[PDB]
Amino acid sequence: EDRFQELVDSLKPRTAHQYKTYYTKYIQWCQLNQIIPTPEDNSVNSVPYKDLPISAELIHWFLLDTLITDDKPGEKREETEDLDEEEENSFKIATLKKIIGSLNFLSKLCKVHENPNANIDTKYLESVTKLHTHWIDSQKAITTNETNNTNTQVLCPPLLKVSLNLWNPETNHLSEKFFKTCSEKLRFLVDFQLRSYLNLSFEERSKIRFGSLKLGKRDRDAIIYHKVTHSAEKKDTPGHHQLLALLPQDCPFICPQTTLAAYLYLRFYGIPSVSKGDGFPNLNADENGSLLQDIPILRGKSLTTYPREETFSNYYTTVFRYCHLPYKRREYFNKCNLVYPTWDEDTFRTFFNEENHGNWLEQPEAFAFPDKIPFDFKKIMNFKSPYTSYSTNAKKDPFPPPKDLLVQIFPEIDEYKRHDYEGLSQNSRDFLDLMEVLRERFLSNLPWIYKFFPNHDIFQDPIFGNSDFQSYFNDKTIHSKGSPILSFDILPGFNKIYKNKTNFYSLLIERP
Amino acid sequence: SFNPVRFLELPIDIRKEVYFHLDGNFCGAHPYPIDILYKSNDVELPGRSKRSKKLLRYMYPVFATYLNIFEYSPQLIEKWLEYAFWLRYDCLVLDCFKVNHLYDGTLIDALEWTYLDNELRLAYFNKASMLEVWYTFKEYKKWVIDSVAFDELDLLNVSNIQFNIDNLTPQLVDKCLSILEQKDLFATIGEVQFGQDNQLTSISVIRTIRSMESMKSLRKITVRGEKLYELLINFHGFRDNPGKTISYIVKRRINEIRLSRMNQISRTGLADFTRWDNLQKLVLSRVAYIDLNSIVFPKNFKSLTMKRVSKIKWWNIEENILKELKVDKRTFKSLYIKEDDSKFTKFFNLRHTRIKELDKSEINQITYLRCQAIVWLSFRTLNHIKLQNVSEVFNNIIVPRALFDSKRVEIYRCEKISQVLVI
Repeated sequence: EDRFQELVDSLKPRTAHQYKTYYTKYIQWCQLNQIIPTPEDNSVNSVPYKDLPISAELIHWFLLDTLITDDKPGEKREETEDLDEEEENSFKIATLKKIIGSLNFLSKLCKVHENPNANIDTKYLESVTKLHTHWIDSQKAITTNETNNTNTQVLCPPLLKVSLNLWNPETNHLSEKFFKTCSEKLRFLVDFQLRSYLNLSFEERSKIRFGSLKLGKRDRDAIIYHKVTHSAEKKDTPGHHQLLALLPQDCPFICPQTTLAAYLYLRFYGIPSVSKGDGFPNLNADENGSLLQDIPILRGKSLTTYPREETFSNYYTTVFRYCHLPYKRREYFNKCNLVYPTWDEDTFRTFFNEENHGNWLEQPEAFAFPDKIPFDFKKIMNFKSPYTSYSTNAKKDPFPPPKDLLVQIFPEIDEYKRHDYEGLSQNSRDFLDLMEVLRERFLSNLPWIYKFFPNHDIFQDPIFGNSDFQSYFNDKTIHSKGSPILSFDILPGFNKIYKNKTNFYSLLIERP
Repeated sequence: SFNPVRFLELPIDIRKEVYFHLDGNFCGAHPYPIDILYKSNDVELPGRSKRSKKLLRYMYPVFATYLNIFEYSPQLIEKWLEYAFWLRYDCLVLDCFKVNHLYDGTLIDALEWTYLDNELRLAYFNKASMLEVWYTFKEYKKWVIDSVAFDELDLLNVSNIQFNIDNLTPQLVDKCLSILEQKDLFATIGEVQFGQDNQLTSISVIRTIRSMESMKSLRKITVRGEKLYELLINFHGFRDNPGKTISYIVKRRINEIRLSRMNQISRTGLADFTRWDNLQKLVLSRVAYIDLNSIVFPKNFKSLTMKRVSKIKWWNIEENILKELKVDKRTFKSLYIKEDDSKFTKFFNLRHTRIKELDKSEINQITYLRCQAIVWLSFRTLNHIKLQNVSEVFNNIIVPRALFDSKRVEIYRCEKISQVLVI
């Protein structure tokens, strides 16, 4: 009781009762989920401070399930008016800062009551606060168009501008020699969508391999880039894992999975007459780290190498003068201060081991943490809304792709599925089902690529002009030739400006 | 069964000494004070009838601004809402406000303007920041003020109501000041507070300051933050700021400046009150570190009270005394200290500090008056000091004889303070 005098003096009485209200909500959430067991029912439960499980991930998962996974299964539909929703998510970010401060105070209260569990690791929650602050600032940037004289960049983001400019099969104004082939433009778009959607740097983009991308056993939509560091990047104690994810967008021209599958198709095959790819690999004697972890996800001068840096710097310069973007140093070379969290060994092994935490009524890996991934980083860095959190936002699929077009592209994976799927190593069949998911995404988002960019080098082969191809093309574009507005969404703020076809076609310089 | 009439028949000194210890807590649905809720190996947690649903649906959204803080254990709220109908009409409560206003704001502190139930009514908050009593100004003038102000016009005027922003939202600050503008009630308020939990002030603070000249009965200004102390009530070297500052005509009006909770007042080189040339008192309420060699202390102020501080430097009077009688500090402490405890030193206890004093026999009555002139040169005409809860004064504490007598200095919570020598 030595430190209780300067603990009450750290706060007002009003702020102390607000904080006790907020961690009373937290302990109610922990008792209804049985993280801490209740002593008895139909009695006043008096849990101690000595044994209260508090950590960064528990506080953040409370923040998920109460504050930012706004389900409300009878009253979700009161988010229509923009000013009311602006006041409401200003209230959300205010209560976010207040609950983070209250649970930080609860940690400071429990550490003096002999509880060795409550270490907050506050840079994690500061990254979460800065993430939600940046999302509220993006909503502020759209709702206030009188900020500066850069209103064209207020309407169109650099991401959509550079992405939509890099779907163009002709480069009469982009680059004469630098962006000749469509495969080089698709690997530049893969580099741009692994740099912008995933805040890494140049050498960590060089670390991307074939077998590093795992698969979602729960949701299947996320590209599970488990950045495994074997005790050497700056530090020992081998658990330093940064988990990354890529989800299918609403706009097909910003989806990274179809782009990745298109470039891996143009690397496995290429063009049968002009630009031949690298050829299909062995995938039969693949030891875990022998053939998949040596061939990069994008090629260069040699067949099995990573290219030169100033070539990509000049590519960035030519694209950003084509897209009218003043280039800086913080956004595309160095690491930002708004990134994915890296997990230390104890909290990465302990918190997700379900059999050691079997007393819980609902494990976090099942619903809120999709395969060891934070939810809000996932659905903010994909530019989505994390508020519905259990809806069918990603399950939008009218006119589903047939089964005859599955076997016509990538037949080797069908050959391996009719081969022994189990007898190979784990990364081999993991890469096989990975390319199956990527092929499904490519067959999904292919008719928009054919409709809005028909000059692309995929269709420089007379086997693709069959009846089923154009039949699925017409069956997907049957709801796009008679409507003045687009049927597919773009960005959660930008669905009331670029929903019309005129504003979307006006971003394209060559052949709108 | 408590009897109100038998209580209200006994005279007014006993009723003062009842309502002085009943701090402001008129209700039985008081929250637990925040000393047992932390000193516990337990967390009181919730776990709802036919009548309480009606109260939490109909009464509660009127009071959802100031009472949503107490959502932990909502038995407190469904005990509160049966007091909330009748407690403001109670005869004990109104008698407490009568003997408050008849003793000039001493008993229970600082009725507050607020805007709830669309009226701009007064409010009383206890120390746990809970409203208990809310009166509109017609009812407050009718049945408590006019029940004690029969015919003398020096007591009809009610000018002790605080204003207290950070209680309420800045839109409600704007609406409260607009309704206070359309009436002639700026002379009603008596003091303002400041919140905001380089020169970037909040909207409510600017709205409060831009109508602060209109009071003409304002004293007792106070702030609550170190990132707001430097912006309007410290001098800071700024000599020309037309907007956003605090309007030099109204710097003359105030009587004291309360400094609620901070870390240091001398974050810059000097924490100077060169302006506020008319304040008499100053109370440092929970500031962590203060340096008495870093305050400039205006031309005629009287009281420097201070409480709950963590470190005091001192006016370093000893370093100027040792230049005068020309000794070393060890020789001074060994030879020229008498530690006299005749009878007035033993009147107020101070059982933890040891009160010391210079020698009447080893100093020759002049260089004794010079040693006292050092102390009165370093104080510059203050009298009341009142050291409450403190810890670890750096320099030794030196207090003059004329001010240590008559109980004008008063160390109250003597735990880590020690060895106050009196010269």
